[PDB]
Amino acid sequence: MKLDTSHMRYLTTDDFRVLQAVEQGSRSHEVVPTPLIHQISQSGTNRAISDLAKLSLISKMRNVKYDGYRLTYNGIDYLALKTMLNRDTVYSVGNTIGVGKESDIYKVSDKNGNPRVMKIHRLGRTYLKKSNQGANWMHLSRLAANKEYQFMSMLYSKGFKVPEPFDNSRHIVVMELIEGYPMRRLRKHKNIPKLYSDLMCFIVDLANSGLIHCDFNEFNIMIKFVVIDFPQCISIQHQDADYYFQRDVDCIRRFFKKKLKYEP
Amino acid sequence: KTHSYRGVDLEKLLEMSTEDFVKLAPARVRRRFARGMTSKPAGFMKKLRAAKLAAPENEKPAPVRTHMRNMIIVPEMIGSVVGIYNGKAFNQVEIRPEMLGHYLGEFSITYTPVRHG
Amino acid sequence: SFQHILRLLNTNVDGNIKIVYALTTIKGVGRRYSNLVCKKADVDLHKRAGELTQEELERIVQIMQNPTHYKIPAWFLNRQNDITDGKDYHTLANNVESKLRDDLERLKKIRAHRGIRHFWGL
Amino acid sequence: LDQEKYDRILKEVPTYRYVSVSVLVDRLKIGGSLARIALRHLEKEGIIKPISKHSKQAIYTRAT
RNA sequence: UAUGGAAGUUUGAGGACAGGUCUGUGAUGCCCUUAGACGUUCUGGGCCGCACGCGCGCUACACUGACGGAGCCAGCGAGUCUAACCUUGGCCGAGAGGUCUUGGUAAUCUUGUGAAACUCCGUCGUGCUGGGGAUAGAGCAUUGUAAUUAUUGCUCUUCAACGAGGAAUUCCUAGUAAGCGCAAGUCAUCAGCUUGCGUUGAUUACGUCCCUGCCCUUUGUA
Repeated sequence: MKLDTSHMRYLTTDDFRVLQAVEQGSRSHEVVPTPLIHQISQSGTNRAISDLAKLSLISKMRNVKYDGYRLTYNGIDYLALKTMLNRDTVYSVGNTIGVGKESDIYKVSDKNGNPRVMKIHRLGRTYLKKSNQGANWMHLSRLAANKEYQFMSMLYSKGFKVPEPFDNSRHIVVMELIEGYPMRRLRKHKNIPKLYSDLMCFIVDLANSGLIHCDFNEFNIMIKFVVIDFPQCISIQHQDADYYFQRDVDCIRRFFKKKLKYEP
Repeated sequence: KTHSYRGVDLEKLLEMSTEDFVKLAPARVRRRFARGMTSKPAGFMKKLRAAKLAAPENEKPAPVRTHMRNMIIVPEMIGSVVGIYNGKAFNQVEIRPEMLGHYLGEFSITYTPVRHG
Repeated sequence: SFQHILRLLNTNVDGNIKIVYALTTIKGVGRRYSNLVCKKADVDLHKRAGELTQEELERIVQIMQNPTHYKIPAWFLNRQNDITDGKDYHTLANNVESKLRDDLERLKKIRAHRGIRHFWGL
Repeated sequence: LDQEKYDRILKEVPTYRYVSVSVLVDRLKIGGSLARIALRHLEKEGIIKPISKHSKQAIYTRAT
């Protein structure tokens, strides 16, 4: 809803840098008038703003005098996709989405023509009427991407078989397609015994750091295991940890009885 | 075994058409096609006789490009060839004797499949 | 006296339950049909499947194979007025499966719509 | 009965103060299939008093 | 002034504009595109198409229940003239439906709209079971010129997952939530649509700012 695939292409040369020009000043000056773009000709900046103001990558305040801007939730999106394309990745979007609740799964084409998964991080997807601009959608969703991003990279570095994060910039995390099928929709499989023997032992893997998954119930991971929605995990320092142990296990002690008929 | 229509064989396959051929047929034919009083000559009866007349000596009859799909196959067009226009050009279909009891629309397929692969 | 699940017309027709609802397990016959034939067998409906000795079986199967003469008025059979001959059949367990199966083939040979749907659709 | 449980149950269970449609299934006997018929007969034949008359919940007595 | 009061929450609950009007004119100016490129019209097809993600719903997983009898209980409505709506009644057919006559331009006739849930009495007994009828076939019907890509109705058969639903979220304080059907509008046929209508009929606070979102004060400075 809030995101848009339409206008990415039609910006011009200075735009990406002009749309960048507000961003460097943003960290210090979070209200940016017109000339504050110049230093960082007399055609250049407003024809960018004519895009950016009319294409909604920069908000506009109307006054007789020169007007102060503050960069728009839409504007970082392509700025991200600018450095995204520039690391290397994301030649094009894919036709399979991929639309989730808080995050956007996007089949996306890396260099070499690699169909892969992009994840845009911003909460509460619909743009919302109730938000103060500049921070809540950008900056809250900005940091929190790396919060997760360096967990999986740290958690994949553990060696457990899981997705590996490919790229992250400006609340966009890209990683492997990870084909497989979730057990939430599970249709058929013959061999549980080592499947679940992996599963219940996959737990002590999840617990090898003194952690417990808490999402290990259904709707998480696929027959490669392929596991997702990591963030909810609990520490050994986390006080109630022992209650969540039988919660996780028994809920997947629960599932199999119905569908695939197994018991520990 | 030849085409027993509903216990109907060859000579009375060829002429019972439109009078009592519609009588022994299912529910969408009997009282339903007590109606069907349309322009059945159209350019249909004349090309129906001239075109099956345009099969001399073990030959396909002349295909009729036409603008109908709704007509039920008549016993007179047994062993005909008819182009059936399905939104693109007059896509030629031979008529077979076993085809009675069906619609002209059911053979020429209007939409193409989705074709993944 | 008490007999349970039996194997005839290739189907394991269940025992120890109500008389109508044992026959319905056979393909091509159902709740109304096993209702009406159990009326036409002149056997009470509150009787169970533990009963019904071989002669009581032979009357039921004897009726179902020629249903138009044991007073079924030919609006109650499942596959009436066949497109081959015009007679009124009531297709049964494995007659029903290949009978309904071959209809796809007779709509493929004529090149009808539904046969081509199931042709390129698979 | 299934072999003997007409003669068996008809001596076995007038045990408690109360028999019903679904209490007879508790004792791992025949289900509500024919034990309900057995409630009609033993209701009829002296033993348990009908202090109900009817279906689903049939409040009854012991052998009186 | 809890009392009495039909009613003691406002009894209660609702009913000048850069708005539209040059496309209204039967008032009143300026700028744009032109002829093998301005249209009329016939027939067929599509608007249903499907790995999919997102959202509104309907029905289900039953034994406070499924089915078979029996009781029979409302309100809002609305209907045929220069023509065939609502239909009673009387037959025919399982049924859908068909036929023969009637009344009502309507508090009158349809119609007391004899609706459904509901109730009683029975079978069924915890089994993807008889819950469920997904999907598909046969036959028979009606509308409309035409239903094939299944209109809708009826009869039989075929019986899918679903064994109570993760993180997330929607709505609601009393004849209300929820359950139940009915009428009217769209309309040749067609609700699973909407707006009203009545029937059965709860729980749980009667407050707070934990969040949410909105209003309103004080504060700092170009």
